[PDB]
Amino acid sequence: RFVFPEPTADVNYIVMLTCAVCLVTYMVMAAILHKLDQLDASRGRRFKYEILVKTGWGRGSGTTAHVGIMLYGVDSRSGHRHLDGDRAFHRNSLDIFRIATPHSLGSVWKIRVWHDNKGLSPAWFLQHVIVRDLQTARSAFFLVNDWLSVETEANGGLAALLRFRRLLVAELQRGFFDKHIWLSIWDRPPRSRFTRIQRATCCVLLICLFLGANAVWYGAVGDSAYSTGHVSRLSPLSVDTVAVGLVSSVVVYPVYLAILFLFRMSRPAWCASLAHGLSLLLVAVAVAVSGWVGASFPPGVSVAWLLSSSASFLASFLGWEPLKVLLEALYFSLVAKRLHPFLAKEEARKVKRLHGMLRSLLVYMLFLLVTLLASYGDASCHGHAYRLQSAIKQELHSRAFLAITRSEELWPWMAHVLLPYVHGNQSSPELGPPRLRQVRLQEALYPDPPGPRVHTCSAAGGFSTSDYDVGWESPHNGSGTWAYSAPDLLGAWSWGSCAVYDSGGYVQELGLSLEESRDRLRFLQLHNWLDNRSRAVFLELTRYSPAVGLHAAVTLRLEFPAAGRALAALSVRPFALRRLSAGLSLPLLTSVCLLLFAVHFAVAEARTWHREGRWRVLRLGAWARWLLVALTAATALVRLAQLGAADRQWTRFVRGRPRRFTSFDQVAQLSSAARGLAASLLFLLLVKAAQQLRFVRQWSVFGKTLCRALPELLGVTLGLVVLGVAYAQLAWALRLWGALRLGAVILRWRYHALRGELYRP
Amino acid sequence: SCSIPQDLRDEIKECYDVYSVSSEDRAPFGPRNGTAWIYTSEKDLNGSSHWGIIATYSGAGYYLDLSRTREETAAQVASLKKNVWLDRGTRATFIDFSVYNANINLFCVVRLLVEFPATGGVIPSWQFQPLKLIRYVTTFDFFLAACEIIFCFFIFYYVVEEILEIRIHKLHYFRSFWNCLDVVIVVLSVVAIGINIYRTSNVEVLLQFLEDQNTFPNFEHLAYWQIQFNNIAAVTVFFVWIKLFKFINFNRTMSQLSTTMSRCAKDLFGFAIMFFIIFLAYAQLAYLVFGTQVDDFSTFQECIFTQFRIILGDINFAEIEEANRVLGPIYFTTFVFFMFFILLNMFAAIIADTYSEVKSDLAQQ
Ligand SMILES: *[C@@H]1O[C@H](CO)[C@@H](O)[C@H](O)[C@H]1NC(C)=O
Ligand SMILES: *[C@@H]1O[C@H](CO)[C@@H](O)[C@H](O)[C@H]1NC(C)=O
Ligand SMILES: *[C@@H]1O[C@H](CO)[C@@H](O)[C@H](O)[C@H]1NC(C)=O
Repeated sequence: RFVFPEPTADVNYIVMLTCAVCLVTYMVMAAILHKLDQLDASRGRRFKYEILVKTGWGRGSGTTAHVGIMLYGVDSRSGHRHLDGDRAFHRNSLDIFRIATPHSLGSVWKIRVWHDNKGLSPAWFLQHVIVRDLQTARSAFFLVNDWLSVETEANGGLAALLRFRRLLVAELQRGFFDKHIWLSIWDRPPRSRFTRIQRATCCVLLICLFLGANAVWYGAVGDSAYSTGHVSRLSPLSVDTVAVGLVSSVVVYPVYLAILFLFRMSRPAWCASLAHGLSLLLVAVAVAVSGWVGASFPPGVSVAWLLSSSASFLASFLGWEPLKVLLEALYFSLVAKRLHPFLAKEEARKVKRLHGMLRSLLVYMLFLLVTLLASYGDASCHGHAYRLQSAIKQELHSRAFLAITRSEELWPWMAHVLLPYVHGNQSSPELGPPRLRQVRLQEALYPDPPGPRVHTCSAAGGFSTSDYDVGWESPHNGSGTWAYSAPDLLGAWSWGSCAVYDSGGYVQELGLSLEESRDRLRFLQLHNWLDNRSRAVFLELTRYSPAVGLHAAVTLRLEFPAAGRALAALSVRPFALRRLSAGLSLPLLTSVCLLLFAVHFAVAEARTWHREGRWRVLRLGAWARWLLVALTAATALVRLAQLGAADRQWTRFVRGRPRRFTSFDQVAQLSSAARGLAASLLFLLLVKAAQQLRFVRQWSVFGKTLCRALPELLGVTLGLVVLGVAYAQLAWALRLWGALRLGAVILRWRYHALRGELYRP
Repeated sequence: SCSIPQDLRDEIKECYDVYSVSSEDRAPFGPRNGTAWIYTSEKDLNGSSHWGIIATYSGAGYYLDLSRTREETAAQVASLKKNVWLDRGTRATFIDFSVYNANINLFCVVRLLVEFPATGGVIPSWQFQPLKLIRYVTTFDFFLAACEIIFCFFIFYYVVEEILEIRIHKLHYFRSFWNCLDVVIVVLSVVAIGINIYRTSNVEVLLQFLEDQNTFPNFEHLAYWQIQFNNIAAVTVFFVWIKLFKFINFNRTMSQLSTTMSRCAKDLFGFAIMFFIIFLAYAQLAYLVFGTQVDDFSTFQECIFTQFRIILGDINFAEIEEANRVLGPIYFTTFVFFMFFILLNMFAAIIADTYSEVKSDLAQQ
């Protein structure tokens, strides 16, 4: 049950972009985890009070013993190390226990003690380290005071006949956040042979296997039950949208849980390198297969595939790793019955900073993925849009229209090219008749003698608002046969050469057929429809293209600055009519996700406004983050408005299609604005991605030399601009400054200073 | 070939999709008289792909071989025009031939392409290529043959004396930039020798044409490998010339002029990434905003080359604001300010500073 698609040379960017982020986001944290586990490698060799472990109670110890203390509790676990000293608990000798036990629980039960003596056993009994309180009292002031034997073990809370009921709890508490490999990169216990660098390898293995498994069932398995693809709506169905992720995740593990065997229990000599190679091979082949099979997805299935892949991850995180943990704990508790699980504060701060950086990068990568899908998610109807825009001009004689000067050339213009283009045999499908709405201006103009064009434009007044009969003003029975046709509520403001209009004005439907179009044209030609004051003409119809699936709003306009001559301007806006009532398409998915990133980024600002209290204003951090919210919210809320306008206009047109116009133009504007915003948020993210390059040792100087020298650069440019203003006040500095090469020396001085400062350390 | 939305299906009678191998017609149309109305495959046309502007067209289609005299070729063209041969379903048209010019010994193949995008319009393209297939005539050709056998001997010597420096000598040291370059030259020369041998090992199409001179000479394949070989033999020469820097250290003033570059090539590389990230950030924004109504930003490569031309101060922004006014002049001004007065300098300052210290790092010595 399989078909080799190999359909054509098309390309799908959603699958290619999703797989190109889950690999970069891994190659980036690889360095972070290397820098983080170097510290553990070099270190593996205080909520608790000062432990009163001065063992002045034990004697007769002609041997050497070591005591391990397990700082159990909630989110705290550690052990013991070697007592570096000359005494080392020799015969009638001991010491006081104080080591790096930063993992300490709260003021609750935390005690577990073992003691092993290499050789003989002393005839003594050291009670305990009964501390009381120094910092936070992470222990209790009590003791057992029992004798020491071969592998002595003292256990308490604040011999063990039924170990099962407590071994289960101990194993569960140990492995609950250590076997759950997703959130196990942050909480690896020390002295472990798993090294935090293959924790990020199995994770990306699961990610790229989920991607491949979900990509296989869409577009490759389409014979079994025909239940795939088109028959199932891309919207959440819970019958073929969550089940696919479940099945894929379930079937993937026999490849994963077998490769973990080559990482754990691998000291089993060189299996780590072989496992790493098998991973770095499987990930690549899975990505290649995913791309090859996804390069044929229709625009409707590639959004359900993403949801299925996301839901697969939510299965490996809420019930498939927890059951693995439970099974492993049950195994360790039922078979083999295991009974075991100034320089300082500088490393803790570094580890905390590295953890914060690691948890602050996943959010950024998710944001980048969302904003990339929101903009290049349909980056295939972009060349087609340019071709359609160019082909609407080279066949409508744009150069001829833009060059007309006589206000009467309009009539031969429409009678020569417009009619043969709108009507034909099967010449360039239309989707709606044209319109000729006109604005009168009521303030008939007085011209100027001919010659050069009089500056740009002047001598204008108000606008007409009343009704007029055939010819001009003579309203006899009811309303004028040439009514005003008041502007529509939404969809106007053409913003002409030197005027701003709206959707109102005296309209002309121009008819349907070519012959009746000529009839109307000549009728209004002879009756003096356009020889008066007559500010504008506003010809605008439509265009459709089903081969690529794009609409186009076309608008041709002549403005009359003074009676006698006109200036022309045409605008062709190609867009794609995607509508809100079409389901859960990509422009809605990556418009409700962007709205969540504009809330998580807002509450994260309130939690600092309140914490820092008053007077957070007048700093970059409290302003450069509010711009991000005000940009993400606009990007999210403009696309939704465009989607709603699409439904409203489309249903209004379908209601009265044979005789109406419906002026789709406003959508062609919103669908552009929603592209301008989404193309600038990605710009900000890419700028931040370059600013965050200051974490390399020898490259951090570039940001500093730019920031410190900034005031001098602004002072110099301000001086130059005020000098230019003074020069022009009496009645080009770019060449002057570009030849002075100042900025270069200003930057060089600071660069030299910073390099000298950095050289010494 | 495409899907008509049901809402307006009463108006859209039919559609033709853009060109694709999975949506290419293969059935007779019009009068089924000759070979101009019957789909002939690529295998029996001896054709190949072209990689035009809109897409990559295959070598099949409906073809016709014109006649040898004007008065009947015109009749054939008129017959094609009368019975409509260029419907709306046509997507590409090729016209090709070749000439000899027997005074010098140099062929010339000519191909003209006209593309009809599905969104309407016409896009022309042309290609003229001066092949030469009868090389060994003049004594100068014999001299060239001798000089290229000499080149083969030289590349053999250079590959053996570079293999000798791997296992019989220094093992696995590459980070010198003078051995990483010496391998590129050898590989490129090997590729260019293989291509040249493959090109002249089969000239059977010329023999077939010379057998009977009333058919169409299918010289299209040779004209492609000639271009592919010139594209390689021109890059090898560039790197060979660049290799001359290996030997310019003949005095105590040529040594520091190279030490300066060798010591500032580590610091400039770090800043280059930061420069080109913001460069691409501007490029993609321009592509998304203006890449629909300018044609100077129609494709991403064009967006990059436009910014490189902005650096030179070549392009004029007379039409940028027409595509958009909010982001029209703002983009230009911010680009010029940030990449022509603050980011383009750091490349200078750094270098200058480096030079200075290098001089000291010698003068003290
Ligand atoms: C093309 O197909 C459509 C729908 O089948 C119909 O107009 C007609 O069959 C064809 N039109 C032509 C060949 O002009
Ligand atoms: C087909 O027949 C001859 C060639 O066989 C051709 O000249 C003629 O125009 C065609 N007949 C038609 C188109 O009716
Ligand atoms: C393709 O080459 C063969 C080789 O002899 C030739 O017979 C055939 O005519 C060629 N195809 C065409 C369309 O001329």
